[PDB]
Amino acid sequence: RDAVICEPVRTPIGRYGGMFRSLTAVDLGVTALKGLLERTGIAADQVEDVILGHCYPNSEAPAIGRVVALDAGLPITVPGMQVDRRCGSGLQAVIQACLQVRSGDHDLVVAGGAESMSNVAFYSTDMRWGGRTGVQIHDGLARGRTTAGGKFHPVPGGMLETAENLRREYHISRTEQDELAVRSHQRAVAAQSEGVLAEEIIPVPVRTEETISVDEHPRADTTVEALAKLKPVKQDPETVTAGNSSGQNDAASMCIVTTPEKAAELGLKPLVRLVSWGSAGVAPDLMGIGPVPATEVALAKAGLTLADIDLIELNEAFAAQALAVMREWKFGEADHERTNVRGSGISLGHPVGATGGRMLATLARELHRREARYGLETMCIGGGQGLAAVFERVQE
Amino acid sequence: RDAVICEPVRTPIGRYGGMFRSLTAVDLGVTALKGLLERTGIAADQVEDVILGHCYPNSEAPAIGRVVALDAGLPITVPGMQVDRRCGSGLQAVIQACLQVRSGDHDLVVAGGAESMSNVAFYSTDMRWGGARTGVQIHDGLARGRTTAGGKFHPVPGGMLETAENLRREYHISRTEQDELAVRSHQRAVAAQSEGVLAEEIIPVPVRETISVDEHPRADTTVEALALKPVLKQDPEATVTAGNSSGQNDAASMCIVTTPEKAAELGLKPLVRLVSWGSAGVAPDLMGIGPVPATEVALAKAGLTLADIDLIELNEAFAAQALAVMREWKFGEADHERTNVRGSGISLGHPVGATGGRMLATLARELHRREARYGLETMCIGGGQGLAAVFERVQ
Amino acid sequence: MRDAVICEPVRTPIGRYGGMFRSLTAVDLGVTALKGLLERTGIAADQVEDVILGHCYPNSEAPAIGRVVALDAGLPITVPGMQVDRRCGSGLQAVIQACLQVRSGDHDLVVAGGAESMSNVAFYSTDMRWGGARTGVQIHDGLARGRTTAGGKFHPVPGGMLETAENLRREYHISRTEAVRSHQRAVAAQSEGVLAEEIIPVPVREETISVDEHPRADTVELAKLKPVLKQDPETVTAGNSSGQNDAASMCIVTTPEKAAELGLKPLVRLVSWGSAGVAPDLMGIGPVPATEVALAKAGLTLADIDLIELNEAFAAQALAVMREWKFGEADHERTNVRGSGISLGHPVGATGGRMLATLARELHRREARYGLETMCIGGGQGLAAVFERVQ
Amino acid sequence: MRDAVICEPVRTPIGRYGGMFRSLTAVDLGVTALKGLLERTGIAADQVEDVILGHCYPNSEAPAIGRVVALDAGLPITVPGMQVDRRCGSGLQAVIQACLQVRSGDHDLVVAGGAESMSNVAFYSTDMRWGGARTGVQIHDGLARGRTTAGGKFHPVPGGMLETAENLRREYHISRTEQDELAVRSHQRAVAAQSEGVLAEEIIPVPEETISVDEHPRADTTVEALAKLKPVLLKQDPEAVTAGNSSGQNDAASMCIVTTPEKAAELGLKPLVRLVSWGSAGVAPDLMGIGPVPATEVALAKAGLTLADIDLIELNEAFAAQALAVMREWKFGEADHERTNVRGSGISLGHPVGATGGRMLATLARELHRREARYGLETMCIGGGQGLAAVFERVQE
Repeated sequence: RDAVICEPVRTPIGRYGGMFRSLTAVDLGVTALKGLLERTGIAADQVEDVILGHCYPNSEAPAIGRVVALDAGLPITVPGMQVDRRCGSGLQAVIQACLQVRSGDHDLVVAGGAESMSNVAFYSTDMRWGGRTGVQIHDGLARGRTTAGGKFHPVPGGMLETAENLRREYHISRTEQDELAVRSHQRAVAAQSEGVLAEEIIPVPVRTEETISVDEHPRADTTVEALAKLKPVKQDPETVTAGNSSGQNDAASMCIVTTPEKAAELGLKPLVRLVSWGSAGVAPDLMGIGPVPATEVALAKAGLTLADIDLIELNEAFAAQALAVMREWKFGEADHERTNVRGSGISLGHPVGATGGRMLATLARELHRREARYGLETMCIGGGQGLAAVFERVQE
Repeated sequence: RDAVICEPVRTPIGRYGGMFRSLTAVDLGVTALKGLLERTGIAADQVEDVILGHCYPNSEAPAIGRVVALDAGLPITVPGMQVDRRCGSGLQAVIQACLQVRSGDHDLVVAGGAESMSNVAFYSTDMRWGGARTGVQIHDGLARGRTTAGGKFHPVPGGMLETAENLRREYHISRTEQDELAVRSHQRAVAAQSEGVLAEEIIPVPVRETISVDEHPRADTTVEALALKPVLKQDPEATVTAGNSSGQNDAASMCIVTTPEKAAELGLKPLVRLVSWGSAGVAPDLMGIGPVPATEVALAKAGLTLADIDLIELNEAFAAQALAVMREWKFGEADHERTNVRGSGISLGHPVGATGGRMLATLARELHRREARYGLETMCIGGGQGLAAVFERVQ
Repeated sequence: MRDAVICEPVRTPIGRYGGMFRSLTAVDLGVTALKGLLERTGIAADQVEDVILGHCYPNSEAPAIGRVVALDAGLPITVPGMQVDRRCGSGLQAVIQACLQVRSGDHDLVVAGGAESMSNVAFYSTDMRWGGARTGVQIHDGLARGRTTAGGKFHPVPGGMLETAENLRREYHISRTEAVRSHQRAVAAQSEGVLAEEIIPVPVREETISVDEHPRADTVELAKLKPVLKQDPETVTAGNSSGQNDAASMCIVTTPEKAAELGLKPLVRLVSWGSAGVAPDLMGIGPVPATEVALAKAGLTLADIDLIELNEAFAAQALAVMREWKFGEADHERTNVRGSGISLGHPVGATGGRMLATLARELHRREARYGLETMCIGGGQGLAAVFERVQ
Repeated sequence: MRDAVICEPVRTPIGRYGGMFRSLTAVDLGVTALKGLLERTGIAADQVEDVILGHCYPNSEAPAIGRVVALDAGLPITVPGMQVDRRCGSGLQAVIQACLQVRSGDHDLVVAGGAESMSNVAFYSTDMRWGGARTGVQIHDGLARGRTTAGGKFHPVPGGMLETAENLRREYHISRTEQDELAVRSHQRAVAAQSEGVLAEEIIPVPEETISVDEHPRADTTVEALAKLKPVLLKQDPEAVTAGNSSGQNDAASMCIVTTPEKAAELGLKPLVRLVSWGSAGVAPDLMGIGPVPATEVALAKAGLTLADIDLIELNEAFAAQALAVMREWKFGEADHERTNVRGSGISLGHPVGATGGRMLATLARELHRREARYGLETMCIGGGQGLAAVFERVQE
């Protein structure tokens, strides 16, 4: 049977050290889950699983989907869990949700993700047996950018270093990177004033006490010449800056995964059905490229071609990387009309575990507005993976 | 189509601060995955996913299944990931594996789990913006996790240990019975060792010599010499001790999840097929009871009754808890003949993320030995969850 | 046993905890101030025979801090140095030790001072070396934790020196009405320009600062503020106590012979000094037994003293010492004339040097004869020195 | 002035880093030793006018440690106290400061000593207060970190005092054989001094059992046994000092009374020595081990004495290479080892930084009273490039 995506929402996205700094990963996940339960008016004991992508877990919130479920209201009967496949976790959550619905096992579940990058722990592995060795304290954000490909493939400079390796290989200009970057920002400010972001966003309360419903990172005044001033993050004379990559961010996303039968039974409005998905492994040092083998596998299974897709959500982890995926797909200037229309990672940010759910929110809602048929969501994944899902619109 | 479990293996299980202390969660997961790829002789680019349950993750090893995969040999094309549904994570890994095989999406994946409890981080959420106002706290990931799993609305200061005190209270279970169940666990563990049957489950681990024997099982384990101080002063009638509960442990487990078609194509030997599974949520303060609503849901879907099950793997997180699940199932002394035959959590230990895969190893292999038909794997899950899977033997 | 004389007593400006000097270490401040002293006196560096610094929150960033400050500030590898801790009295402790080793004939010239970065005091643990498997891991704030351990196991004081400054209000029945004088004397001493001779300007990256951060020109009504009470219905606030602060002080300690030889200008000579122990829970009172011992040795009476520097750790405490000395409103004409701890702050290890700066320089301006410097000390101690003007 | 005299100079036994005294704090040790002094001398507590302690790894556990030790050991709320740090020379710094404030007429009786728990030295950070957002967070080991900062920015020494003790072997061409020969002597004199029973008068026993024997001295220490050890920095230097020919890291405390012969007579005390003179000096940080040289000159010069008038010498054996280098400068022949570190030293006993000074004083003053000789020298190198020396003279009764 089919699996259908209803009421895909998300908090606004905050900067690392910005407006949501006082709020935990749970706090955000809780608001977003209450926001979904409110808009859909579902009976709480109807949710059979809360499955959340979450990339910097710790003992503050074990099996985070269960914690978010309890802390948000839901009864003691609702199970939950945590998934990590780095940048692709939000979509991993969704795919897992779809699988356990389509098998007949569950009729309705929550899929989403939660990231408080502002609040990721500092940790040590030296304090338990004592520090022969000294004691090191790792920053969970810094340290995660160097360990994702294991011992045999270290990458000291993180995903940032891997996005330099793609610029090198596919010969992509600084001008073009920033030119993509301006598009992202303009489409993000334009999507705000167009009012279309209000349906995606659950407003979040925070104390000084006020309510916030506008994303923090998108700037109207961003321009090409302004961007060209910025310093490329010494080791290489020849293009990635805080301006042409996505930053570190706070946010959560939720959506309901269900059958058309059950959706009709509870007054729900299906926006899309999962046609297919693909996963892939590429070189850690070339992680950016992940969407290519994965988009092939998902298109292959859907018996479809890249040109049948009316809308594409490709995460802009780094502009160089986005363009490199766009080289492989043989993308010309006309293709930007159908790619990240409400913006993406560079303007909005990349709150790792929640990104998946945000892209789904924008894919399934713009696809229902343009009355087009097919959508693709794909992203690279630190450590050298890529994940893609092909979605199709639902009619009445 | 069917999903089938092949060559379910696991490292030996070490004590917290015991023989495996020098080795990381990755180290264990790597040995075990190499051990699986060596016994089955599969071509590495055949594995389409490494899915690992892993309960105390950190930035040493993000999306741990991918990490374990590269660090063990496999090519850059094998995807991987990490799951957490606490004690049920190993089985969560297996169920996800089965789902994405049965859907036609993948033909072959690795399911498993890795836990280094010896090497769980200390951490702080105060060091980033600074501790002027607030001071700086450092949490022990093991201690701190036993108090946060039910959230703000359901705190449990004393951990899963305190919830296992709540079950003894409700279901009026004696200390004698607890420790008597504990002796059976140990005897079945030492007996399963000398019977040589554990050698097929265990991948030997090298450590800066080679080890292939579990560290926690003691032959000299006795009813009297146990009848030890009950951990939790707050309660006069308190009964749970380091002796009648499962400790903290190091280990990893792997197994192949595939179709009978593909298993035949690579010379593999399917031990079981996943018939059904169920998940449930219970009270966090009553987590130990999780197997009950979960076992109903899994039996219900299989159209089966608790009595059609020839073998049961119920995790002995705490003896009180295991007996409480056994009250509900209306278990008499004859039922212990079909329950945790090669031992369980109290004698072997509970290396959280790996437990699922261990039980599956002992379920699938003893079910093939006794030539019986149906198996059940179920466990309670910190924070008030239960998970169950019903497995059937293959011909 | 010849005379010991105090030359060119200088100090940095005093910054708030988390204020202007936050970017700068204990060493940084010490260094500036020692450079500022060696610049105004024009001494040959190899002339300093010891750098002796009071310093109350030391750590392995800067072991034997006086040595470190000496090297980091220019002085040659032949200049020795060290660190002293007698809490609030360390600055004066450093001076007294400097005077003792000069008067014995052992050294002809030494530097005495102190250095405190309260903004940069370490967080530390005693659980991370053998492991926190049994015990958990605690991390103390070196400021918070120091305010509870100074009296040892047999005399704990949970609320710190703050709690002891309540115990004095309770005992000597001193009213909340009875801090503004401190502030007015501090702002007035600034505009009078007299502070410019005390202060070595500090560069912070890159502007230069030479004005103390804490003194405000703008009142009694203030009476608004919340007493730090929940435990006690009846009066100490962040407004009527001295805060936590950054600063350093330096001065030269030498003989009149050697001072004349290098063109130096002796401001005072150390007549006498006294130390005392009182109850930890009543630490504020320390100046009393100590001021007796120092007056007794100088064969002098409290009324022969033309100028008094009593550290205003907490206003309650300062008045309690003033009750004991039988002080009437006319006595405030001769006490903390350029201000004190409440308006200026209490950068622990540097306070001693600051008071000496203001004591020796105001005494030379007024052309009066005798000075007293005295302060309470966390853990229950009191130190006093009696100083006499020169030429 | 008048004289300053040293009475009943005592110390705890010296423990290894991570050894028998691991459960005990710097305070704990300082407290036992102070109680042991107050018990053997039977002094009225309110007679102590200052507790002055050398202490090299202080922290907020015990501020102005001398005051803390005083309260924690019994003495009344009227006894003042404090902490000094001049690294290895702090125990002697404490004594010199004691003597100065006694000789000036200021105090009649004070306690001088030192306390070090190297086993319990804090791990610390300067990044946790305003946050490690920009910078990350570092945690320094107070022992490791102190061996690299003592000479400041303009003179860093990555390998610590260990690296400086090699610079001396290099300069003064001192052989490995010789280093380890000194090292056997130290051990033999330390085990011999134990069985001779002479260490029992120096040592306050520490408490559940009681312990009164030093942990580090081994009777079985051999020349061949030691030659089989790996030079700690052999990797950076082919010709490179070992855990066997240098002093380790250690736990201990020392106390002693500083007073006048008048007051000593008034309380039934037995003055062992009087402080004749002292000197301090600064040398190169990278050459710290040499500090005793310019310091010993200054102290001898002030006493108007010559190095040959000294009947007994306590030179701290921080590192055997360093001890010998000071011995080269003093023109020492094999006969001089008869009057140097007779009850042992740093290599056999250990170097509990802040307590070393008091220990050497204990051995100097007591052996000088036993041999009925006249003059003594106590000198040691100091991390960061300093040296301190005191000349002591026996008192005759």
